[PDB]
Amino acid sequence: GSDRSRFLEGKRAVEDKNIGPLVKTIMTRCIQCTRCIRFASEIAGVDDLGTTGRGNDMQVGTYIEKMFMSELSGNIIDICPVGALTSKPYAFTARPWETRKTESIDVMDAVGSNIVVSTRTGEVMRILPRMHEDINEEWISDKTR
Amino acid sequence: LKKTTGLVGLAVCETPHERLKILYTKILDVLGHIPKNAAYRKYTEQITNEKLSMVKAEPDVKKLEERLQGGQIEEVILQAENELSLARKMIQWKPWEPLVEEPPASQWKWPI
Amino acid sequence: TSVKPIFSRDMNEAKRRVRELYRAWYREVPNTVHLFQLDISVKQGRDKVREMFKKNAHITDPRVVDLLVIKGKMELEETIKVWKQRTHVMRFFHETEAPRPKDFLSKFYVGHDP
Amino acid sequence: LHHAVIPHGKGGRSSVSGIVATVFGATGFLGRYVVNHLGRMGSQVIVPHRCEPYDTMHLRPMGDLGQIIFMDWNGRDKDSIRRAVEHSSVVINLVGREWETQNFDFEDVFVKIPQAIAQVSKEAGVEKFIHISHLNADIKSSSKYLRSKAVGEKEVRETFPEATIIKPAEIFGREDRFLNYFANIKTVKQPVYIVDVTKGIINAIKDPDARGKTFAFVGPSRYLLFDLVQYVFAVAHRTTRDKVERIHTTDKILPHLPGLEDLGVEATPLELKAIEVLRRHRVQPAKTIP
Amino acid sequence: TYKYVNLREPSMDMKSVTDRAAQTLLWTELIRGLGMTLSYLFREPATINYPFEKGPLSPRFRGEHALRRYPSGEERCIACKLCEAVCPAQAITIEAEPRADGSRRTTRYDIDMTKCIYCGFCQEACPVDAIVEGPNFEFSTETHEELLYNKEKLLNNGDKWEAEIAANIQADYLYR
Amino acid sequence: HQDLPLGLMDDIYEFSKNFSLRIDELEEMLTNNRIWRNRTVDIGIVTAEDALNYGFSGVMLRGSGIQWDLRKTQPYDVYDQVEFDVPIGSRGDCYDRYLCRVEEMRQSIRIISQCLNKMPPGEIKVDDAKVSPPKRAEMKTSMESLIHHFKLYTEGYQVPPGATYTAIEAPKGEFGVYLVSDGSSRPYRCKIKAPGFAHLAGLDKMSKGHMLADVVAIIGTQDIVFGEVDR
Amino acid sequence: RPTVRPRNDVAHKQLSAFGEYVAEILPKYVQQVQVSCFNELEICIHPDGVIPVLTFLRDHSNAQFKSLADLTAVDIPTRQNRFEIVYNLLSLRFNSRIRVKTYTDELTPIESSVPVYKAANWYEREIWDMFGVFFANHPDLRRILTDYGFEGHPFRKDFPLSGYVELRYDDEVKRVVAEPVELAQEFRKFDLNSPWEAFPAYRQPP
Amino acid sequence: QLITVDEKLDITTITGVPEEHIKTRKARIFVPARNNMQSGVNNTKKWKMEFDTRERWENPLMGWASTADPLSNLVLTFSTKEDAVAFAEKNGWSYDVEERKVPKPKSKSYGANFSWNKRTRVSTK
Amino acid sequence: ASATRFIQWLRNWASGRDLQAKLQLRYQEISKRTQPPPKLPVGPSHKLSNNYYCTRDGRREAMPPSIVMSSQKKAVSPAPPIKRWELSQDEPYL
Amino acid sequence: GVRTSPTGEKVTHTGQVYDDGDYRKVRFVGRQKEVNENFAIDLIAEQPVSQVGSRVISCDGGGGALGHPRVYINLDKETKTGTCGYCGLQFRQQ
Ligand SMILES: CCCCCCCCCCCCCCCCCC(=O)OC[C@H](COP(=O)(O)OCCN)OC(=O)CCCCCCCCCCCCCCCCC
Ligand SMILES: NC(=O)C1=CN([C@@H]2O[C@H](COP(=O)(O)OP(=O)(O)OC[C@H]3O[C@@H](n4cnc5c(N)ncnc54)[C@H](OP(=O)(O)O)[C@@H]3O)[C@@H](O)[C@H]2O)C=CC1
Ligand code: SF4
Ligand code: SF4
Ligand code: SF4
Ligand code: SF4
Ligand SMILES: [K+]
Ligand SMILES: [Zn+2]
Repeated sequence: GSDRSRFLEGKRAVEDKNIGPLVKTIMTRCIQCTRCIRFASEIAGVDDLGTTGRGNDMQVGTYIEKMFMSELSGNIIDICPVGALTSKPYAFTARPWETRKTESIDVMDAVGSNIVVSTRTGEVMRILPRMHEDINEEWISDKTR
Repeated sequence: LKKTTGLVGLAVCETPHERLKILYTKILDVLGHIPKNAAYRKYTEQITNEKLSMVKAEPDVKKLEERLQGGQIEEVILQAENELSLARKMIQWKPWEPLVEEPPASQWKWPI
Repeated sequence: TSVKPIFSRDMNEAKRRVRELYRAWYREVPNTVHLFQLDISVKQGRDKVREMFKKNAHITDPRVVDLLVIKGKMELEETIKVWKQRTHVMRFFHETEAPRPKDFLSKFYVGHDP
Repeated sequence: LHHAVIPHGKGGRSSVSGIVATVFGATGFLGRYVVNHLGRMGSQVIVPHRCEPYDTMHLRPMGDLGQIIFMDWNGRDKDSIRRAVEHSSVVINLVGREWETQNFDFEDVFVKIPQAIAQVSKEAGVEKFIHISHLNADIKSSSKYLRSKAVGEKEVRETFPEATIIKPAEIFGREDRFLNYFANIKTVKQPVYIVDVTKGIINAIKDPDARGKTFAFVGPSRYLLFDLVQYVFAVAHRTTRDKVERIHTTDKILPHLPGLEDLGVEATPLELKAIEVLRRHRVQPAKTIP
Repeated sequence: TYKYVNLREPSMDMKSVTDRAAQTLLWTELIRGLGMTLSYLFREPATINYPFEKGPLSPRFRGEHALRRYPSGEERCIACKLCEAVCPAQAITIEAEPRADGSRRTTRYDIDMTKCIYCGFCQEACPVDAIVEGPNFEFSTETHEELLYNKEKLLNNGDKWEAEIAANIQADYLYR
Repeated sequence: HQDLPLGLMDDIYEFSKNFSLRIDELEEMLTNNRIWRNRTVDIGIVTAEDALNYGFSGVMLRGSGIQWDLRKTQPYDVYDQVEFDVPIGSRGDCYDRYLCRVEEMRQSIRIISQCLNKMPPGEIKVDDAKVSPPKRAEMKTSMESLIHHFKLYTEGYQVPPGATYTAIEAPKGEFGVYLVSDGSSRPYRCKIKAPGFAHLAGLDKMSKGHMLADVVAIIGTQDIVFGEVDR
Repeated sequence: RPTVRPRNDVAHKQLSAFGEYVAEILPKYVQQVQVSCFNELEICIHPDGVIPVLTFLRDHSNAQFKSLADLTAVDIPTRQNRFEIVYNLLSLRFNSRIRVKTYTDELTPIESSVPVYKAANWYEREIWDMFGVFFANHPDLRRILTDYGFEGHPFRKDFPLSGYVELRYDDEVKRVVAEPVELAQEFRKFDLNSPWEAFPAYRQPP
Repeated sequence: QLITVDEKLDITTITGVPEEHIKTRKARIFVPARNNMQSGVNNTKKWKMEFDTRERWENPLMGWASTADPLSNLVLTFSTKEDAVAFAEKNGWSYDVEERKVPKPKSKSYGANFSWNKRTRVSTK
Repeated sequence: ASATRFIQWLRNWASGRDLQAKLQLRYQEISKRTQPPPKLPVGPSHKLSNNYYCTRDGRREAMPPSIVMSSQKKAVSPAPPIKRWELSQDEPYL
Repeated sequence: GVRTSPTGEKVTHTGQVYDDGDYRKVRFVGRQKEVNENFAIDLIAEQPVSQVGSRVISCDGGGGALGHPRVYINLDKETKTGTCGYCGLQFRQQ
């Protein structure tokens, strides 16, 4: 990108959508990439996410008040390129540069999903998927996460 | 004649034309013991003969110093001695031989 | 397997330099103990010299042996010229170190380290 | 165990030993070695002092940041004793003088103060109490020092039944009043090294068996007082009535009590360390009594 | 372009030689040196009467740290950890969680003032002017532990020094 | 980092106007003092050729007549736009090096005078926000500015891979860094070239044939600070 | 363009020609010659050529690199020869600089350059002290920056930042003692590298 | 004058490392997994060597994280696993090597979003 | 600035200088410690058009070193000989 | 919001307080526990909600460049206020 701005107007602001206790939404950060919509439809097999409205006012969400509770739901945090979808449990606790990454294995089921345990100063901070094509690809279940 | 070269430890030379002729002649003599094709011989003979020609064409020391572009005439004499000493060492080293050994494959690769 | 030597061209040559270093250290200990007013005996000092040589007794590379001798001669020079002080000489003996547990159970009780 | 006192680390300066010790009499000869060994392994040390803070400075480098905490106290003020011990897991009493003063006599220092500390510590719920008495303590001694030690030892045992009582012989070391005493000048003495006594106290805190027991800390060898004093002079290449009476008391043999060996400590000969103590005052070793 | 600092031939005429002889025997240059120290004796000294007088400082002076508030009293710090990331000495330690009202706020904010190099990089990095180096420089202590600041200490410094800190920031923010 | 506060250049002018008188007073104490000259004249003589081979720089070269100053021969920033003379010694001893240093202070005042008069307007850090952070006002209004501020203060700017040896005429002599970049935002290697390092290595050579008190003068004439020597 | 450093083609051309000049004269030792985009000439040589190459550059009339600016080492663990020896030379006659680089490992000596530059004496001691590179025929090789009896060569990439031991004063033995390092606050490792490529011009082949 | 040295390269005795941090450490040689939070792959190019994690504990004074492991922050980079293995062997560290994981090539088709008769047809855009 | 006339004469004579013209103590000649606010200028890249970053990207113009030889006619010097320095006409000799 | 535990130790705005059996509170004997008395969570709750006549409002925290980065806040939801993510000020639409 460029190193400066020439935008001189006010910015759009969007209202937030509650979709459950795992995924916090700050939809003003959404860049309308539709990754979450495609993931929910194709990988999770849940068609509850979409876009409503048109043009600059197009909004990602559920239209109605609905919780997106899927055993694979937490993966939309990973794939959302921006801070629009974030882990509610992880909220505010750490910054990525200070975390130590420990590559390990999930034991919440028998799939053996490959994971990264993020730690800081001797404390486990969060769990992330570790890519393994023959096991979990780049996803983990909510229980693992 | 000048009272000082301006450089501590570098004495004024009374007879610099004769001193330079002796040294440049000695240099070409040592170079004859180097193989004909060696680049050191070809380049050193070339620059030595250029310098020797100026010394044979300029009786005035101040005007010769301007032609040689090497500082005080005493500095030029010192450089002539460094070359002669270098030339003798080159005979023992024989740098014109082929590369002694190739480096490992990624020896000079940066970044890694 | 063709390398540039440091000093010794083979292990027999190197072992000669090792033994000469040991003799130099052996004779220096009485002067070290006196000069630095050490509270260890000369026997303790020579035992330490023997201990330090014997932890390297397994090396078979003459270049590695050479470097241990080069370093061993540097340490001797530091001691003989009194560049070291008392604290440096006494560091070989680890007097303030509480004994570290060796057997499995003792390690198991105190922490997680092997 | 409360989570803050679970041991962590490798036993070093920044480690957590799990010990929270109040050390009374920490500004004296024995205290510095005891505080040092506690601080070496990352213990929390509370140092109640009567002296000037200037006189406590040598203790400051002995612990990592925050591990040595200083307080004021009076031997006669039980509230100042309560503040010092209320948060501790072990209390160590090293209070003593080798002479009497206008304000404190042997009864105050060896009976009343130890009794006050033991009682306040018991009320405060301290788990471990370590009291230093004397090997030659005896109500029948010509020394009033040793008479008071016997009374105090009895009073501490009654007050805090689980106290660990340590009875050392004369202690030799750099700051002792033993080898230094002779060097500044019929009876058998068995002197014990300062560092061995410290190691004995430290192991007494860790050992769960040490609770409720009385120990005798003696060196490995017995000597004639004459042999000893001549040996001190040879190595060095050269007071009150009560003090002389203690030097002239033969060191009791007490086989029924456990010793340094029972706490994992190997006694150190006087011949190895005499040089260390006496080099500053500046050889055939003194014959022993088998 | 160059100049010679010491390339001169003394004049060897009799008047010049006698001038040098007079200087040698009558010590004239040494007497001239005494004139210079004498002239200073009668000069007003440059000493100021500390602590009744103070050395001049500017609004940019980098002194003791402090955490600041908004006019409402809300903390400015939002636990972005940019200060902690930029700190050349790793003197800052931060922990954070959602506050009971959901706000993004720190639960630990320590500055080891004996690791700190008083470089001011933290106050440059802060996006909300939360951490500053204040104007105080008279805070020496009798113990090491007193110089290991936690969040409480730093907030109190902010409440203690805000009147001056706000005025200094006003004087210099147009340069930032 | 920041622009000059308003009023600063006036105060530098006021300072510079009087400084050379302070130099004159220092010269009145030392320059012609026979005792000072007895402590420095013909002390620690180094030949021009020895100076170069032992790695000397700055006044340790110029005291011996060598005509070398990086601000003249390898200029950096705007040193090619100011006028000044390079003091040169003739005896290579402590006294001539002392005279070189005193004269360099005078030439610094001469440069400072030109800097004050020729100070241009404009910005003071490169107008490239992937290297230099944006102004705080921009950081608080523009999205690009905030992102770049955030990244410059956390990751830092990446430097293209490569190695450079860069040197300046520092007050103590040639000061340089051999800086190696592996492409990332942290330097891979940073070797610091401190002029005092080579100068102190020459103390044994320079002290030959002198007395114990002359060692004090010779260490002083090299201008040794151990922060740069030991690093 | 105000924010971009201007190029200097003249210097780049001059240094490239001199690089070829040095390579033609000493083919026995020269392995690589390169000139940076900011015009610094680097000569990469077999380690056997240290004395002849440096001597040539010092004494040759078209070189006259009389001043050794710096001599240092770089540790690159992924190379079989992990140590890169770097000589930075300055020629006052031609107002130019050159860099000569060679390599070695933990057990292979390099020849001392003290005969060519007296300045090299302490630089080689520092390299020995900080990297463990042994210099043959050095007049007085020994540590220079580290403490007496210090074990290890701290500037190696696998030497820990805080080392293995630390010092304190112990009252029981009445001296400073050394013990294994324990840190009240561990140094906090940061992972700062962006996962996005910054400089396509330096991309390595796959 | 070269000499012949057939022995394995072993520098443990001249590196200055204390014994406990050679024999009891386990080096891990691996290519770091992509950070799942980002799509950039530039931090998965090189081989990394790191050591086994050891105890961290809370400092009693401040609660900071304390350590006694001198290798806690030691990370080495290598062009190839072979270079990393070579480095580990000469230093005497026991090590584990994990094969590089590369994403398998995928078959992408934008046209498949609108399939006449297959389940790849998307219900929204 | 408050020395009596006799003292000023004494110290001027002893130093051989007119010290009152160049006092080493500062008075009212220095700048006020409160200044009007600045209004700093912006750099050349502060433009709304004809300002694409790829036209002013210094880092991306950096190239790897040019390799003139890898182990994979007249003589030259590294640069022209340095020209002799001229004596200062300001003050050639101290 | 300073309150004291049963032991009498002040609880900080982060909720910290040594529990009954914690030896670590011995550090406060003869000294004091540094607690800041101005709990930000309480003080920001004192500020009134600001009524605005628009769906979207911006906040910079006041003082222009002396505040925080300017953010725009959506006020569509009628069951809650719009809260600034930086300073905690609240807004509601008429
Ligand atoms: C008619 C016929 C009559 C016959 C008689 C005629 C005789 C009169 C003419 C001769 C006069 C002789 C002068 C006597 C003073 C001694 C002179 C002297 O010795 O000075 C020379 C001495 C060394 O000088 P230097 O330059 O270093 O080297 C020369 C040696 N190769 O340099 C020195 O001594 C330097 C001084 C060192 C001390 C410095 C510290 C104090 C200096 C300031 C003191 C101020 C004066 C003190 C007055 C005291 C009053 C009680
Ligand atoms: N050292 C030996 O040879 C032997 C010692 N012991 C016992 O070991 C313990 C300590 O030995 P040592 O260290 O030599 O004793 P010291 O005399 O060396 O130090 C004793 C400590 O007691 C403190 N103290 C003394 N009187 C009072 C008082 N009235 N109120 C408060 N504090 C007081 C002193 O504090 P201040 O510095 O304020 O005076 C000092 O810290 C004593 O109980 C002693 O009887 C037993 C056998 C032998
Ligand atoms: S993945 Fe994130 S940025 Fe993309 S549409 Fe969903 S919420 Fe918006
Ligand atoms: S970190 Fe990324 S998603 Fe979050 S505000 Fe900045 S640019 Fe937007
Ligand atoms: S002043 Fe510098 S060293 Fe100190 S806390 Fe701020 S950034 Fe860190
Ligand atoms: S003080 Fe500023 S930079 Fe540091 S965490 Fe708080 S808001 Fe971020
Ligand atoms: K996300
Ligand atoms: Zn706001």
